[PDB]
Amino acid sequence: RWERKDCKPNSLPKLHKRHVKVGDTVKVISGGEKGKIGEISKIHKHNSTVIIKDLNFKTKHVKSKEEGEQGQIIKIEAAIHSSNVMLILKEQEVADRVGHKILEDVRKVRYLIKTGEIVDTPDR
Amino acid sequence: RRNIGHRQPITRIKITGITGYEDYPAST
Amino acid sequence: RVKRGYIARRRRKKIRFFASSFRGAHSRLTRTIAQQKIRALVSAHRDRDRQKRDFRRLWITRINAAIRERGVYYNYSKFIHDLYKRQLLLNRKILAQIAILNPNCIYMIYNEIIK
Amino acid sequence: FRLDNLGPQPGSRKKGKRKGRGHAAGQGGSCGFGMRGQKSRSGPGIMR
Amino acid sequence: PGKCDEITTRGYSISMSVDKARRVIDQIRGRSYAETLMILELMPYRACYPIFKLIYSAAANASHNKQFNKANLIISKAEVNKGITLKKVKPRARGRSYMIKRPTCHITIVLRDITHFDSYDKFLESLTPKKLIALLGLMSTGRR
Amino acid sequence: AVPKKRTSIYKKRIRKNIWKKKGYWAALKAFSLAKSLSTGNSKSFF
Amino acid sequence: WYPKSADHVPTDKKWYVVDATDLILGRMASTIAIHIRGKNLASYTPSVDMGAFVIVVNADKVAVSGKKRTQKLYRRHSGRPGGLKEETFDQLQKRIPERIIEHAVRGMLPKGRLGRYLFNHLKVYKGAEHPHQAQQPIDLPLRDKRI
Amino acid sequence: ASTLTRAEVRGGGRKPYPQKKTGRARRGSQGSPLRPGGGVIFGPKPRDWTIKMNKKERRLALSTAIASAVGNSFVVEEFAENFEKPKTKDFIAAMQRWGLDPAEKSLFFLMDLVENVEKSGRNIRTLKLLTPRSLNLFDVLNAEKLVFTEGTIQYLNQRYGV
RNA sequence: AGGGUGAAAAGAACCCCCAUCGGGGAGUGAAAUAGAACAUGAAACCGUAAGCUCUCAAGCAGUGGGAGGGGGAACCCUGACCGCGUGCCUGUUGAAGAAUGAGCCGGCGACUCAUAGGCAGUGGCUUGGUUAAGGGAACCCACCGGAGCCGUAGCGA
RNA sequence: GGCCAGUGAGACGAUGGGGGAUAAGCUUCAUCGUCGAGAGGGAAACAGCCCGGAUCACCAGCUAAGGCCCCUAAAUGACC
RNA sequence: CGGUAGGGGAGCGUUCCGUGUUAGGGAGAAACGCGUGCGUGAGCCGCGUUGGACGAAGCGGAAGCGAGAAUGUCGGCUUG
Repeated sequence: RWERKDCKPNSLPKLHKRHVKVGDTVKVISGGEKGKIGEISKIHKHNSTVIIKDLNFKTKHVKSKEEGEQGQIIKIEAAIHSSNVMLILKEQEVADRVGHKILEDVRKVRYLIKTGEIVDTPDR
Repeated sequence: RRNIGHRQPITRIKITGITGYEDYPAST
Repeated sequence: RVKRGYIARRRRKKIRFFASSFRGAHSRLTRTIAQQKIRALVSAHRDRDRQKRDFRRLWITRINAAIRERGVYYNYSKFIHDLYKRQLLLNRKILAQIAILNPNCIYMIYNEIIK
Repeated sequence: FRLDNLGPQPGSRKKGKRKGRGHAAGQGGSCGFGMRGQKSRSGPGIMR
Repeated sequence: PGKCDEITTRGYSISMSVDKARRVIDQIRGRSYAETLMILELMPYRACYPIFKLIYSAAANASHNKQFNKANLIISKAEVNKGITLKKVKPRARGRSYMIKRPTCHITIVLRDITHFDSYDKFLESLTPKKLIALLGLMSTGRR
Repeated sequence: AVPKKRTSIYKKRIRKNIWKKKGYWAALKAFSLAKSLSTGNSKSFF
Repeated sequence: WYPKSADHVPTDKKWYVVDATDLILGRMASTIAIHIRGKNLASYTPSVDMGAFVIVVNADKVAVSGKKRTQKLYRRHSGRPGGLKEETFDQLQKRIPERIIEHAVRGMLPKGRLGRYLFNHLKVYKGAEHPHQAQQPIDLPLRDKRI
Repeated sequence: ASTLTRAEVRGGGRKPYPQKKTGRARRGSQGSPLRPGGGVIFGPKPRDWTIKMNKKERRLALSTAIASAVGNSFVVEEFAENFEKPKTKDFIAAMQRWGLDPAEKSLFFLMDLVENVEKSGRNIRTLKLLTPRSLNLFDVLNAEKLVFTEGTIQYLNQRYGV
């Protein structure tokens, strides 16, 4: 599996860099389940893999206890690549491409290019 | 050694009938 | 600038297929499949020219018996005194062929020759 | 005169014979060097 | 396809020579399950025990998995095949060394229960051809 | 002492067949012992 | 077109008879083995057994010219050394007579698988009567002025 | 395109075992070409090919190429360009209204090559601007759609006569 | 020396044979006769099933003729019997040779490049031909670069 | 003449010879044949003897050297 | 129009490049085979499968370019 370990500049794995951010409200662009909104929950930033909730349906199986008792099946939602997610706001319910601005203060934030909404929103 | 082949250009004739065998029959 | 090949496998599957029903290692074991191939072609020659020669032989003996069937001393020898003296354009040892299919006809031939 | 259309005149170039590839080529095996002798052996050879 | 008249029970690389497992496996080909059972139980062959465990895990694997009997249940083909073989270097006098191999069997047994439509007479009635295909589940020396 | 040449597949199949078959004959004996050991009067197998 | 090939012939082959009472050995055996092969048949074919059974009778009284009758020797050699067995034609014709002719034709006709198979088509008897009335054997034609 | 011979490969030069007294071939190093460990016979090493082609002939290859492409609907021809704020839209639209646009490799060139066309000619992959300094036999040898300007038509005519 | 399940472990919940090795269902996946000694999978080699056939045989084992039979209903399989046929390479005046070599299968493995002299084919130029080093907005290069070489006069130490 | 090869101990048969023992399938030279480098038929098998020279196809015919009782083709054909 | 050593003529094929991010291609690229289709031949067209991703033809170019022979050599397998 060595062919796919995290890549290492001198003791560290390169982190790539992705437009998507945690808590983002995304539409799946193309792969598979095309066109389905979601809330990302967990970004694996080295692979650009992003699990958005309640979409991807993986039917796994788990040996629960030490005597073979239980072991009832769990249904986990697994990864989807980052280039397959655009942004949506409920108001401008529409996919878009990200952007940037320097607003009147110092700070610098997202700006959906096809609309006027702001991706960054409040700090929290 | 010589790998060589050969197609003899044959002609497939069909025969319709026979004629003029009446003269000098030697059949007996 | 490696240039490795696979053209052997076809070079050699082809032979591997021409040597089928060769009943031994002569049908499996490539490095002898080759020389076998060679030797089948060779015997194809010799058996072909020898087949011309061989079918003459067979008709000479067959016509020869049909003629000797006359109980008097005739021959395939003397039948040809008498079959060329009387001009018959070479029934081509294929009077040896009717001699077994239309025997009455060959007795007609034979009587016209005797005259 | 497209790149595909252009061709060189006949006899302009002759493919170099490769010695030793096959008997059919005719230079195969000995390669016309005959059997044995100083000439056959690889090396600088006898001085002219 | 055998159409469920077959239950393959493939084998692991059971750690014994192929050819000896082949003398017993050749022994048991065609006989119904009961016989080969009571034989392999008492056979004086080492390669007989793992074959046994296999068979019984094929009957039992064909009674609740499919649902069959055992009395009308024969051993159809029961083939062996070689498998991965390991290589040891055992040394020997005057400094020579010899590979001693280490073979593995690879058995697939195809039991066969009996399912029969049942035909009363030989005469043929070129009718119900579409149905006929269903009817001719299994025939010997069929023609036309 | 050293063989000249490998044998064919033909011959070898013959002898391996004799080996295995030599195993064939020695089953029906065990099958008789079985078909008799199915409960019956006998003085053997305590 | 295609030469005819001997297509299946089983029985009803002609049985012949030769009373060999003073008929010299060689010449007779040539005209026996020419009816053993079938070279008297437009159906002749070397590879198939188109021949015809025959029956030699009075196999004790075959003649041989010259001084043969004490000269010609039939030798059977055992495989081991010293096994050579000098044996003169007079001792055989006295002792086991049918083996004489059984050699003569067995040399005449083509040894092989086929020759070996045909040699059965010669039935040799030392008495004066032959137990075969199979095809009511018609006496054998001899085209040889010298016998 | 390089490679290593029996002499560079790292394998050693120890006769692996004595000449005679062993029943085995006469192997003489484990760095040999026959053994599949390395040592290539007559591999490729960097050769530096170059083909001096007589100038007065090379010229004539150009003159032939050009002189063959013209007069059969394969030479449109202009006189100038005035582009400001170079923008690859007016230019491609120029090709459209102009001759044959279709982005089908349309070799295309000019004289003195003002930057503000160089700078909007690169985006389009099919056609590449040329100058006498940059003239090549290859790309003017599509005879497909090659353009000129009057500076090139007379500069060209000037370079080659009859 | 040892590389390549899958797009995602979703790497196999549950059941049965069960020393928990290995299996058959169920389930996942587009596919797991892709299931973890897993991606295409050749040949040697090991089996299995079906079609025809060998136990008075004789043969570098094929070939031309083809009896008998089986196949889908004239072409392909097998072959009764006849005839002809003294492996292949190296190498020799001369080998089937009882001279060499090779266990078989698959791969790797041999007149190559650099520069120069000579000759031929092809092309450019010519009352001359050519430039080399070097420059050229990289490297290739349009253009430049005539120093140099070859053809122009021989004989003679 | 140009550009380029391979070859450099041949073998036997016929003839004229040397050496040998008018011994060798010996050796050595001179003039030719076949093999070498060449198949096919006769010679049982059988490079160097005889006819003969292989572009291929033909389930056509005439012959050469040699042959016609059987194995194998063709008269166990004539007369001295 | 036999042909070894050997010389000359005409060709096929393989990996890669120019014409290309070509024509064609997840209704499916190559290894296996049916076609005595086709060729004097090296080989070429078609034809199929669980898998299944690339890549012709034509006119050209280059070669780590064509294998049963090295007591070759690396791996897998047999015989005894």
